[PDB]
Parts: sequence; structure tokens; C-alpha cells
Amino acid sequence: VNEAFDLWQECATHCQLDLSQGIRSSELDLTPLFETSNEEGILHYSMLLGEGNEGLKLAIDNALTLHTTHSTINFTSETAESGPRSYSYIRKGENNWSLNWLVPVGDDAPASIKIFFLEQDAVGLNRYISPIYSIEVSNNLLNSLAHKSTFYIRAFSMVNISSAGVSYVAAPQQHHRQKRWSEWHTGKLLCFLDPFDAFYNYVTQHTCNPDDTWEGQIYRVLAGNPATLDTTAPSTTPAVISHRIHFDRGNSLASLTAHQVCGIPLESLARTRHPRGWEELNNCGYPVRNLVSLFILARLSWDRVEQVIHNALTNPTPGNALDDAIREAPERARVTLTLAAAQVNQFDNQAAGNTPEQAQSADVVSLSCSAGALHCSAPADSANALLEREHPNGANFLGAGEAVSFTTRGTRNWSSARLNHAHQQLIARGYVFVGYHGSSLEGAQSIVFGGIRTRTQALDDVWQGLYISGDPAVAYGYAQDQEPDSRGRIRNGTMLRVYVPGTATAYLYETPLTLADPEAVDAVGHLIGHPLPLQTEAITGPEEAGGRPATILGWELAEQAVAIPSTIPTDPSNIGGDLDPSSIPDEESDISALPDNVTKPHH
Ligand SMILES: [Mg+2]
Repeated sequence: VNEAFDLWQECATHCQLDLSQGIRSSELDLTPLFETSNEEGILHYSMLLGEGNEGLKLAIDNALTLHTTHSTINFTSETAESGPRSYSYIRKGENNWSLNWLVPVGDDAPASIKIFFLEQDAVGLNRYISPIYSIEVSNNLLNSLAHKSTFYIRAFSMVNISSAGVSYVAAPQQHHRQKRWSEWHTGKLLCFLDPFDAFYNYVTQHTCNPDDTWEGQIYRVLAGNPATLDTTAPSTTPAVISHRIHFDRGNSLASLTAHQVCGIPLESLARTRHPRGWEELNNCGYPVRNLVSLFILARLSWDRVEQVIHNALTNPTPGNALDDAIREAPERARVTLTLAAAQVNQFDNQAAGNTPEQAQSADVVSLSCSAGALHCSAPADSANALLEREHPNGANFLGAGEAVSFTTRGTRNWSSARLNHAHQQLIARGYVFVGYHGSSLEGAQSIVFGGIRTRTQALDDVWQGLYISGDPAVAYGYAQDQEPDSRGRIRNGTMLRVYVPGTATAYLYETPLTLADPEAVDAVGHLIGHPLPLQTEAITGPEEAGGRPATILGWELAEQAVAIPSTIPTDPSNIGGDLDPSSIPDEESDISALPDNVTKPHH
């Protein structure tokens, strides 16, 4: 009796909802107020739960069910095809919290909903956020949640609901489809929603980039009276935001790897509503994902990727699909499988329970790292996920111009003027030039558009990291394919410039000892104040005895470094040749002053 209520009328402002007579339900009917026909954008459903928000069962249709206690918010969600999926959030707050869900609208829009909990301080200001949970659901649920759904609430006695309603923001149609939804699977999602932009700024100390986060799109209420203005606690301190991404297809590791190799937004490799086939996906995205899948099907150790590639190129099994896939694009296979192997090793080391094989289908957790902070600590509840740290990369610093791409005939759309502008933007953001990195065309695409990240390397564990040099002639030797293809051919590659955040300048060390020399290991340990390997440090020294300098960035520093293209071309007439110092533009030499490296330990 009197089960029914009207959330968007009675609880728009405030309602004390009676739970004493058993279950309460409200139709959330959007059909009168919003026609999803010819709309592309985001529905943001929210309500604030006050006193009596503990010991409740909440539901949206039969699709999403939440259980609340004082210390936890637990939920189970339906998925498109993989069956139900359960998450437990340990509360960071003790007072009110908002239930938020995002429903993307449009035939071309993403095939995931977002769920997240914003916890307030004692005085009712937004202070803490849960992980952003991304669930790939059926086309039917995506459509229904944008039309009519029912909200159920039950105790086991009343609950204070306020600011119940729904808002909408249209996707910007001036940006092509890939770019348009690029931040759907990042913490910058919060920058799409007017009430949370400043929350993101205060918690991450990163910009809400106008051109990447829909700035200027009108965020408007459709029903009820939801929170639209910022009410962020002014005392909010920096903290890592986590975005947990479920892949219904079970191909998370392959999709993550394709994102990192190709520099393609992770959303583009997610579930599609209707079979898509973007030019960037058919050329790089799908083939790279497919190579990881074929490697998994071969049942080979991730420790052996470089020997599997070598074997495929020099002593292949004819008609073996993995060998043939490697042979088609060997250098892409090197970048692809050494990235996936590093991700699998990192996953394995996150928990005793974790196995290489659980990595294949694990959720991705995207971490919004705090600007400048040298360490980006993962939340405890991310230990069962594939971690990717969001740091600015080269693509954020290319500035205005046509699309930059890497070819044997040279870097496209990359003038001295564009480099000077990029350099100026980097030093204005406190980044410091540390040297040149030579890579393959595919290596450059990955590092610039995907970001620098750990790859497995055939070398001593203690000397692992990104190998660069202050001397562009050293880098130049690596600015080509790492090994020949199946016909014994090597392509020229790309010269890159590498910049570290200014926060790392005290950890840029130098020794007269030879890098990668077993006899230098204890002396380098003494210099950096702990045994190798390098963490958030770099070491500079002779490449070989008496030789030219090189620099190793520890992988944890390298992740935070930015690579942009050099205007030093690779000469395709003289593949394997020495750098002609006459091919170095004076405008580049002028911006290439190197740091004052630390030569004695701090203590
Ligand atoms: Mg915004």
C-alpha cells in the first residue's frame, strides 16, 4: 500500500521517504521531457542520500542493485553477455553521499554506463569520490535507461533524499567520433559534468582541457532539481581518482595493449552498439588487439615474447597464424608484445592471487595521477585490475596543426616552429629536456600518442628503464627497427625529444662509470641512496668505457616523461649510418640545454 512515489517531484528538493511499510518504487519517465531521437550526449542521473542512507537496498529496474552499510556501498550490475558483476566500495566518508549514473545517448555513443558515489564532509560539501565504475550493458538497457526506468528503495525506518533529478549535455558534433568520446574511459570524464569540473581540478591539480572535455556544451536539467553548481569542499586535498573499466568481450588486456601501441582512446576498443570500423581501428587498433589474442591462444609464456618474434622471423612454422601475424608487421609485434608482457608482469606482482592468465580478462583501472607528484599510489581495491596511470603525453603538447604521423620519408606536419611552440608549452608546464630517444615508426606512435610505459627488455633487471641520450648521435643509432624483418630489411625510424617533470630534477644523477656494467651496480646504488633498479630516478654515464653519454630513466619516472618528435630526420638513404650533425637544425640545438645532473648522494 502506497508503494509508489514520484522521486523527481517529491524528492527534487527534499523528501523523508517512509520505508516502514516495505518497498518504495518510482517511475523515472524521461519520454515527455527528452526525445533520444537525433540526440548524442550524456544523461547524468543523481540524488543525494542523507540520514538513513545505511542498511538500504536500492535498484534501477532489475539491472543494477546496491546494498548500503555504514562502511560499504556494494552493487551488482547486469552486463551485455558476460552475466552479472559485483563491486564493493569501502566508504571514505561518514555523512551524505550522491548516487550518480551516466547513460550515454546516441547510435554511435559508447556501450557502457558509469556508476559513482560522491561522499560529502560533515557540512554537506563534496569531499571524496568512489572509483568511477564502467559496465558494458545490453543495447536494450542503454535505450531503456534513456527513456523509462524504475528506482526501488527498501530497508530491512526512513531515508532523506534531496536534489533528485537528471541533467543532459550534448556531445560536440564538430569533433570526429573517435576524439568526441576519447575521455569516456578516463578520470577527465568528471570534466564533462559542470558540478564536478572543479572537484577534478582540486583532487588531480590537472586542467579540464576545454577542447578535450566538451567545455561550452550546455549542461541542462531535464527533470527534478539535481546539483548543477560546484559544492566542492574548499579544503579538498590531492588524491588519485580511479576509473574501473569492464570489458564484456573478455579482451581487456588485448584492448588495453592496442590503446597503448596505437595511441587510440580505450573507448574506441570497447563494445560498440553497432559494428564500427574506423580507419585507425582497421589499420592499427584491431590488428594489434588481434596479435595479443593470437599470442594468448598459443599458450606461450609472456617471458618469451622476443624469442617468439625472433623464431617467427628466422625459423617460422609455415601456416602457423601467430608466426604469420608477427611476420606481417615485426616491429609492431615487438612494441605490442613487450608492452603486454610488462602489463602482465605488473599485474602478477600486484597480489599473490594474481596469475598471468587472470590478466587476460581483468578490468582496466585508469588512475588520474596528481600533477607533479613523483609517485601515483593505486587504491587497495585496484589490485585485481590492469593499472594504467594517466600522465600528460606528447599528444597533449603537439599544439595546433595537421595530424602528426611517423613515416620512412619523415615525420609529417612537424616544422621547427611547431617544435619551438611545443618546447615552450613544456617548459611553461615545468618539464625539463633530458635527451633524445631513437625509436621505430611504431615505437614513436606508441610513446607520443599512447605515452611512455614499461616494456620487457632483454637486459639485466637492475639497468631496466627508457634508454635516451643527451647526444642525438647516440639516440640516432636506435632510430630504426630493433631487428630485421623476415627478408632481412631494416626501416629508418624517428628521433624523439624526452622531457621529465620539474619535480624530478633532484633525481637526475650522473656517474663516470659505464652504464649496464655489473661493476658499476653498487656505486650507482650508493649515488641514488638505494640498490638498482631505478625507481623515480635517472642515471647518466658513458654508454661504454670512455664512450659517449647515455641516460636511463627508471620506468616510474619514464611513465611521467613526455616524448615529442625531434626535427632531426632519419636519413632513409643511409639506414644504419651515423648522424650527420649538419642535419640538426640550429633552432633545435638552441632549445637542447641538458640538466645539471647530481654527482654526489643527497645524504
Ligand atoms: Mg567541463
